[PDB]
Order: sequence, then C-alpha cells, then structure tokens
Amino acid sequence: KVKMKTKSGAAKRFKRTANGFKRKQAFKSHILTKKSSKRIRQLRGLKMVDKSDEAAVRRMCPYI
Amino acid sequence: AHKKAAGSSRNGRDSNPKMLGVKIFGGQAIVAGNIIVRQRGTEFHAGAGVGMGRDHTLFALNDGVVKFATKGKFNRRYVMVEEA
Amino acid sequence: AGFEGGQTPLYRRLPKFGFTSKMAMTTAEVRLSELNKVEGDVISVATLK
RNA sequence: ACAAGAAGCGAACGAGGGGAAGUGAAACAUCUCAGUACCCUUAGGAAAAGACAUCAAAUGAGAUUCCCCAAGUA
RNA sequence: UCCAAGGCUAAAUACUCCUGACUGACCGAUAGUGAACCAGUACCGUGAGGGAAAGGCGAAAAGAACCCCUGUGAGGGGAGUGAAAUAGAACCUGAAACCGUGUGCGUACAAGCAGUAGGAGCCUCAAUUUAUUGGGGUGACUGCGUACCUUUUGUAUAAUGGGUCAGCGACUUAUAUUCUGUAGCAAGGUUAACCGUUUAGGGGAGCCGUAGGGAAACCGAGUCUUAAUAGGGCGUCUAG
RNA sequence: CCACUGUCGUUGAAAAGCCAGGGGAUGACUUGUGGAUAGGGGUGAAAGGCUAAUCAAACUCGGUGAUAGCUGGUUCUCCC
RNA sequence: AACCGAUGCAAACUCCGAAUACCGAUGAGUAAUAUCCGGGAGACACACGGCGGGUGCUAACGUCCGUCGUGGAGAGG
RNA sequence: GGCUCAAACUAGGAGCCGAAGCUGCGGAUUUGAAACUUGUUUUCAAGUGGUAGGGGAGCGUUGUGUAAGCCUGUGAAGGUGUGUCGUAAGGCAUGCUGGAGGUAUCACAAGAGCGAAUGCUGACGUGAGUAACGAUAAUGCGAGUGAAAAGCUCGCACGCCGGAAGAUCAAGGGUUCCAGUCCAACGUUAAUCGGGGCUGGGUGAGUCGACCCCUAAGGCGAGGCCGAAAGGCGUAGUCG
RNA sequence: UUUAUUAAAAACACAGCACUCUGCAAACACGAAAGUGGACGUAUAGGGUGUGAUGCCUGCCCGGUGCUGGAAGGUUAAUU
RNA sequence: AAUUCCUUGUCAGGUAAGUUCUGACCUGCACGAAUGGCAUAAUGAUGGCAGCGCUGUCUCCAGCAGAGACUCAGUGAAAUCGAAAUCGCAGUGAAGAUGCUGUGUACCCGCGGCUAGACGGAAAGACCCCGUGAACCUUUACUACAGCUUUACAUUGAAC
RNA sequence: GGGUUCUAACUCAGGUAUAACAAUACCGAGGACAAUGUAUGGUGGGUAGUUUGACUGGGGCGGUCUCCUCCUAAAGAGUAACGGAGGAGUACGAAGGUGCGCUCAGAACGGUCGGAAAUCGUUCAUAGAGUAUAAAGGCAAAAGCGCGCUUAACUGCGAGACCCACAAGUCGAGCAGGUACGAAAGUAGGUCUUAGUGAUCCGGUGGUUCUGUAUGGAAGGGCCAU
Repeated sequence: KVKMKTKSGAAKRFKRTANGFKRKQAFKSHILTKKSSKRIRQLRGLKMVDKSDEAAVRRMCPYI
Repeated sequence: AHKKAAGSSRNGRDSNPKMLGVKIFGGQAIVAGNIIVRQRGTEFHAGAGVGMGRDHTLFALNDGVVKFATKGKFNRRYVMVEEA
Repeated sequence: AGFEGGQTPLYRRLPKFGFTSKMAMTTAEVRLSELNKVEGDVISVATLK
C-alpha cells in the first residue's frame, strides 16, 4: 500500500536515542591543520539534535 | 547631476558585534567558571578568586560573590570573588 | 520536509556516519518479564519463536 | 493447372516491437516523470510464466502465478 | 547446490462490448451518461473533430357538441365534461427578477448611500359606552448618517468585482503517520491476507509496547569514549 | 488584374468595403479545371510573408485535472 | 614653527560626567504572574504622532535605525 | 452667522453642558470561589472591542436505522401571509394556495448552507420605444380582389439598366421551377403577395452533355527494391 | 515584386560582374534507406555566395577568424 | 551627405523675411571603392525644394440641391449598469468629491442640441518593473545529437 | 616492419541476352580498395535542451555581497542606510614555552671624520616609544627588549559559563598521562586580544579489529587522523 517515505539521506545522519536524536558535528572533514586542538577534540563525537530542529527530524524520519 | 561634485565613496562595510562588557555585576552570587567580564585588554584586572583567559576574559575561580574595586598604585579596576 | 527556504538543510550540513550491521537485525533481546508466554521449562531460540 | 485456409470488423484484460514531454528537483543538464501517454504487431478465455544449470546457509527447502507481512527495511 | 544451449503443462491471477439474477445511507431533468425527449441529433467545422437544448393535463380524453364577438383567423366568453378548467392542451405545483391594474397615504421652495431615532397629520380594522386605547398602512417635519466585497500602512474613494433574479459553484477521497478525546482490554494489546453456511467463528504470520549504550562487534541498567574503575556523553527510577 | 491618395464608413451595406481619382494592361501577364509540396515541415522576386478570417512554429485529439512562490473567490450561527 | 597668557570648537577628541536604562539583593502590599513540555497557527509590505539620531535642505504625508503611544485589528466624544 | 467695557487676549473664581468613560436599574455570558451538587440550586469576585488566527458550543438541509411506527384527501411536500418563541443560526402554530406525500426522538453519513470568483446556465431588465429599416434607378393615379391595399393583379403614365440590372451555360445549390390554396412564423413595415406554409404537377434525346475509347500532370501499383513495425518507392500495367 | 487586413518604398527581384565549388554514381538537395531531383544536363554546364544596367573605376592590410596547400617537429583515441 | 553630435557650421543664391532647398567650403563626432565609390540618359502612384496656371485651402464664409437629422405611423437593436431622492463653490479626505464639512443656489417633468466632468465605455497596460514565467532568434555560453571526417577490427584474399 | 603485382571476395548509377524494372548469365572495368556494421578521435548553432544571481529611493550601468577595528549606537548587550572612515583572505620552530635579565621616544650639553640626525658619554624623560600586521581597548609583575635551555604549537578530557534560530563560535579552573624550563612555589593545551576564513557530498592518504552477503579470507564499508 501507500506508505510515508523516509528521507533516506536524513536517516544516514540522525539516529534515534531514548529521549531524542543524536548526530555528528560539522567542520571536521577537511582543512584541519589550522584548527586549534580544542576544536579537533570538541568537534569530535556525538551531540543531540536541538529541540528547535527535532520536529523537522521527526517529519523527515517518521519510522526511526 | 549639475555641479557634478558627487561620486562613489565606498566605505559601506563593518564587522559583527562581539558582545563584550560586564556579564555579572557587583554583589551577585557567582559559581566557579562563570564569566564575569569579556573585554579587549585588561579594562578590568583579575583580583583574588578571579582568573584571566587568553582573550582577557575574567572568570570566577571559585564560588562566592563578585566584587569590583579600584585598587593598587595604578588605580586599576579590579574584580574579585569574595568568599561570601 | 527537509527544506529551510534555501539554506542547506540541517540533514545536509551534518555528516553521514556509521554503517548498518546485518547481525543486529537477527539478534533479538529478550526480557525476563516476557518469559511468561513460554510453554514449558526450556528456554531456547526455537522455544522463544 | 487442382483442393484447404486467410483477409475485414469489434470493449477491456495479455504478450511483444518502438517510445515522449509537460512536471518534480522550489533554476537545470545526471536523475524524475516512466517504460507512462502514444504508435505498431498479434493471441486466448484468459495470456504470460512454469518444474530448477532455483534458492538457502537453518534443524535446509523444493516449479509458475496471485494476496498479507517482511518494509518504506537493505 | 543444480545440470543451460529440446519441447510442453491445469488451478489460484487480470478484464467487461456483453447475457441473467440481485443490490445500493447512488442521481432524480442545470442532477444522473453528451444523450429520460426521433442524440452523437440539431448546430459549428474543408477536415480530423467539437457538440447542445428539450420530461409531467387528467384517475379516465370525459381533449370542450352547440351559441356569441372576430377575418369561416388568433383569442376569448358562455354552455358542457371533470373532484378540480386561474387542471384547457405552451396544460401538475407556479417562487423571484421583471411588467401592469386598483385602493390608502405621501409627494411640484426643496439639495446627497435614501436609512435610522424621534414624530404631526391622515386612512383602515378590534374592543370599548363612544375618538380611548390597541394592531396595520403612510411618513410632513427634526437629529444623525459618504454602499458591499477584495486588497491594503491607509479606501466614500475617482482602486477591484458584481445589471438583476433563480438554479449550480470551491478544503474532498484513499493510504501512511503524529498528537488529542473516547471505548475495550491491559504488561500486555492486536491480528492481516485468507477460510468461513461471510459483520460471527477461526487464522498469531506479523506489528506496537515492555531497555539502553555504541559506527559496529559487543555488553546490558548500564553502556560509549579512554591507558583510566577518572571525567564526561547518552540512558535508568512503567502504560501501553 | 491591382491597390498609390483622400473623404466616408468604424455597434459598417462590408470581421478590410464604397465613392472620386490612381497603376499595369502581349506579359517576369490574368484566369478556369485537376494535381503536387504538411508543421520545426512546406512554400516564399524575402514582408518572418503565407500555409482554411489561426502563424517567430497551423489545426484537432490525446499526455492533461501540465505547472502557476501569482491574481481572484471561498457559502450557517453564537461564546472565549 | 614653537613656549607663555587670554579665548573658542569636534561623531570616529576626553582631565570629567549625570538623569534614566540595565544587572543583582532584601522587604511589604496588590496582581487571571513567570517558567517548562506538547497540539494548531498566523506573520516575516507596516503607518503616523512624540523623543534621540544618521541621511536629506534640523525639506517632504521623504528615508533608515532606536524608543514610546495610537492605528493596523478600535467603535464613542 | 456674527462679535469690539467682546462673543478677542492675560490672570483668577464660581456654575453648567459634554462620551458607548463612571455610577444607577434590568438581563445575558466566560473564568474562578463555600457547599443537596455534573445547569441542583443561591450567590460572590474578576472579566466579555477585535483582523490574521487558535479554542468551545450549536442550528438548518439531503440520506440511513429507529419506522410494517407516527402524521396525512377532515388535505403531505412545496408556495404565500400572519402570530409567536429562542442569544443566534432557527423552531412552533396557523389562514390561503396545493393535491400525495412527510417525518418526531436519538444516533449515523454527507454532492450540508453563496453576494461577489470580468464565476456557469436560463429568464428578465436599463439604454429606449432610442439608433436603424442595407446603395438617392422614382414614382403617380384609376379599377379589381380583399377584414384590411403605398407595396399584390390589371391599366395608363413616369423613371432605371440595356458589353446589363437582357439572354445561354459551367461550377455550386437542390425543387428554389408551374398551378391552386393559406398568411400564424419567415420577409427588417403592411401583405390579399413571395424563393414562406400546405396540396398537386413538372425535367421525354442514336445526334446536347455524361457514361464509353484514349491519354497528360499526378495517383495506385502481380512480381521487384528498401525499411524496427507501421510502411516508403517502383516495373509491367491500371486509373486519372 | 512585397508586409491578404495601418508600411509599395530607397526594401526584394532584375539583366550584368566576380569569387568559389563540381570530371559525372558531379557538387548540391529531399529521403531512414531504396528511390529521386540536379539532368535523359556534362565545366560556354550545374550549385553556393556576394554585388547589382551603363560610364569612369575598384587603393593598402594575411596580424585575427575562415579557406587552400605542406609535414620537419611536438601532442594525441579506440586498440594492444 | 538617406552619413555631421556640436549645428539653424560658414559663405553665396533664392524670399520682404528660408532650422527646409540649391551651390561651395572641408573643421569627415562617425564617407570611401563589388555589406562597392563617384556620376548617369530614360524610367518611378519615390523623398526634398521652387514656379506658372488654377482654385472655398484660406481672409470669411454665403446661397442653393439631394440623403439623414426633426414630426407622425409600423417594426425594433447596442455597448453599459452595486444601488440612487445623481447641483455650484471653497475646503477636507487613499492626496483632483453629485454623495463628507461649511456655505451658495435651486418649483416638478420633457424635447432638440452639446460634450466640460462622471479619473466616461471598450480591451485583467503592449510602456516600466517583478516572476529562480514562455516562446523564438544569436554566439568563440554549457551540454548533447544529426551530418561530415580519422583510425582499429569485420565483410577481406594470394604472391614478389 | 612498406611498396609492386594478381584475382577469387566485393562494386558498377557499363555492354550483350533475358518483353520493361529488377535480378541472373557472360563480357568489360575497377578491386582487397571502395562501401557498410561495431568502436574510436576530430569537426559540428545544421538541430535540440537549457542557463545567463541578488541588493538597488524604479530598472539598467556603476558599486556591493564573507571576516576584523572605530563611529553612527541614544553611559549594559544588540541595533539600519548605495551612512562616515580604515584593514583581512597572512606571518612565525621562533616571532611559541620557561628561567633569568633589561627599559623606551625625544631634548640639551661635550666629543675625529660626522652634519639636523650614524656611534660614544652626561642630565631630564609613565611612555610623548614599541607591541610582525589596520584600528580600538590594553600593556611596568611590562603583553615591550635580550640571553640560555627547550617543544605544552602535547594526548584524553573537561566543572562551569559567554554568545547563539540552527549549524556554528568563544572563555575556562580542575583531573590523568608524558615532558620543557626553574633551586623551587610554579608556569606552559601557541603568539597582547579582537581579522587571516568555507558546511555537506565525493575522492585520496596515515592508522584501526569494527564489519566482512555459504564458510576462511579479501574487496568494499565503518571508526580515528588528515
């Protein structure tokens, strides 16, 4: 039957947690020599999607 | 454009705001790590209980109450965190 | 869904990460409180099915 | 130079030969629309497919077709 | 695990020009087929093609013999038929726009969204012991008062739209998903396709909930990062 | 057979005409009949002209209920 | 030229320097508060009158900011 | 308008007018507050301008069950008045018209509500009894017929065409041709007249034309060639 | 000759001139190809382009972009 | 100058007076030799300028004839139109008023004229802008494709 | 590894027969060329599909578009104009860290060349200098200037804050490990600070047990770094 379509590219960047979603941070792919080692260290890892933005994530990924 | 005296004078750019100034004023409760003043140079100096960052930012080293005073032989503006 | 009027949408300013595992989709977690539906005393994979 | 057939017409459904663009992507060319519309050939009450040079990787199953899930998952 | 380069093979599946039976919280003449009617017609087009309008007397024609006016016309009035004839064939009902006729009141010295709040006079009905009220019609005169919609910062606007009336005309349906309400069950809830002597009953495949952490392996009220048992991130200590 | 000028006509007698004049009038003439060239094609002594009162891409049907961040409209009532 | 003494001026001058405004504390009274979480929006063409300015000509029913009131979406005098 | 020891100006003072502000009286309503407690009741307090928009409560219409009910020829629906009731959408009753259907209550489902979209269809207005009545070749009179004659028939006269506005065809049309009869519609007026209606009649070929024989341009084209298919071309021929 | 239907002209055409292509299954054009036109023609012919009777005439520039000729060298596809 | 902006260039002619015309000058913004230069008889419903003749073109209109217009009889449209008990002025106001304020004037209704206003009617401005609109055209914009051309392989072989 | 020749493929829009077109036979002429199929480079407005920004006292033209400093900016922050003025798209293995030490610009006087000013000596001299780089704010404990040793221009993080629509950005004590300097308490996670910058996708490289489509591998993917 006709089902709602997942945004298959938004599912590759958001993962369901207990009370929200998690994601990687930006500004870590290339040109990394000029960044202080605090940026390289605190831009590394997971953050949570903002409360502001998680209504969009719920509409983009209805099934996660 | 009679008298023809006008003409372009290109100076229409500026920089973004930096949101400097006093963040926590005198007599207020403060906890360690709280930024007190964001500034350029040492407009205010770090007194007892107040640290100073590479940006010249003044922050609380320990909890207490923030206090401003003009002290020293240079009549400098100091910020201190009194244990109160 | 997925549009901010022109600025690169949130799902495209952030990077893709991770990979999907086929093992994870055939490994089921069983709770102690669900065991009341089992017939008998043996608890196996075929018995959980 | 002698017998037996065919021709053409007429709903949809099937099989096959060719095959767009409007549109969407908030532009547009990859892509989408869509193997769709349309054109063409041809059959039967259905057609096609169909018995493994197929899957599976479990304690294995056992042709084709159609429906509900698997799953808007990989 | 199976043996291509040979050929076949029913059923479960798709469909409706049609034939029959039956059904409808489908329409009822601007609807429903374009077409209820002599409709793919009239009409338009060289042509391909496009494409209308248009139902109803009465139960029975008993559809008005005859007479009268008129041109042996139309139309009508009698007579007659009929329950009904302002049911008389343009025929059931007969709205509105629009057009007449009659009655009452007002109106020919007065300036404008035409009403509204007062208000004299006049006319007309019902009571009343007889102009006293009450109902209806009219509106001299006074005050106030620049339509409606849309779009706009802002419209009487000289910005848009509407000549009027009647009829029709625009937030739907299918599925998925989320939240809220309500109902049943409740750490459980619920079946789908199907079968069925068919809204029952069966069918548990599946789905959601009950656990999270991590890319993942993996571990699990923990888990990830780390050399770290430190720190920190994400979770924990029910209702679905 | 044309169409240079003017008036008229402009809800016309006429969706291009009448009237008064005007040009060619044995020629690269005019005309009847039949046939040929078809849409990104034709034909064009060339004006993007003409191709059935339609032409910087005919007409009809179909894709099609094209799309329209634009304009218009959007129908009963009361309470917060 | 300077240096002294009188004497003015400046958004990008300051030896100075308010009122307000803002950030806190404590305390009464009054008040249909503040905050967080979720369902549904609309709006992102604003206008004028003050006040402080830039621009313009201390022109504009001008224009661009800040701030208040009104209109928007508000009749009445 | 008018105003001059003001009806101007300045400084004082006392009255009064003046708003949908406030108060007084009556009524409704939202939210909260003590309770027979779900509007079961009496109150009190603070509120009740409003676009976009959010929330809440209802009215009416068509259809389904309720309903083999109830109502209805002692008159259904609809139409048209009147009275009455409710905050409203609207309800109820009833006079007349009408002539065969309607539907309480509670649920349920919607083709569920129109003034606007230069909206769609039909009907009818205003302009307005206005412009115009289609070549300025032209008519006058006497009889006839007739309900009626400027327009028809006949007559006399007048005017116009006469390389046509006269005749013969082809094309195209198809009965418009002739006679009798009728005048509703059609004819831009009237009509007795007509290319109008109705009813009859009328087209006679060896020599005129077609058909026929022959071919042009150009078609189609056994076999043939070419091309996914459809088809394109082409010889002999066969049409034209 | 032309903008049928606001432009008839200085616009188009034109005889004439020049360049250039083409040796015939010609170049060139229609076509998917077969088949055609060119042409039952043959360089005094046919096509394309420009100019536009006639008279006097038609100067300089080959750097650019075309076109024609040449290949020493550089670079260079599939393929292997 | 069908080219010249400055510009009505300057000088000469023509006229009483000539931004046009003709002749010449050359200071050619920005002529020029087959997108041909300069002329040229003849030709042209070709452009400019100038004369004779002739005139209602005009001073300055008059008279007359016919067809309408006007009246009567018959037939009988149109576009438009929210509704109208539809006046002037000075103001005001979404900024140019029949409709608002103040005021002035005005008894009710036709007919023949007229066109100053009703921002009069007609055609959802064609000018201008906007829309991640359209079409067609151009090119050393991009990306393709037809066509043409190159080579390799195949049809494709033998000998020196 | 190139040319010459031959005929038998192939071609003839050549002749003779076959009524005609075509085909076939023979003769003649070419000939492994031509031509065609696949692949490939070139050319290719002949044709198709499209793109060709925004701001803007209308649009075009010109200018601008990101970042930093000052003012506008109304004594907290923030705050617009095609408002007024300037800078940036770097530099440095020392110009970073630490320990130690030092103090500038000028003026006058005296002094060979030698002056207005080179170098030297003396006296005044809170910065009238410097701070790599504009400006602002800072700077004596110097953040300015030298010397020795060095690599903290670390790794894992980070309580807590500023700023902020998000995505980002900024400051940060403290803890663990390994150091550098110092006798030590200590200081050091780059530079006086604020400009020196660019998400995702994709592709590359250095590592890693995470995965590894029957299984063992591997390919590919994931994670960390770039």
